Amino acid sequence: AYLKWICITCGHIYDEALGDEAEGFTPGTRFEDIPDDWCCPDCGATKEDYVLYEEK
Ligand SMILES: [Cd+2]
Repeated sequence: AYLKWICITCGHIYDEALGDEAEGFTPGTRFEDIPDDWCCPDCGATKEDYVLYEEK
C-alpha cells in the first residue's frame, strides 16, 4: 500500500509508486527512507513541507 504526501507549501502530491523521475525516485521509495536530503520538484524546500494525505 504505497502512501502519498502532499506539499502543503504548494499542493503537490507524492506517489510512493512514482516519485521523481529526474532525481531517481525508483518506483517503490517510501517517504520514510527519504530524509530531508530530498526536496520538492516544484518548490525546493525540505521535507517538512510534505505531509501525509489521509490515513495519518
Ligand atoms: Cd512544494
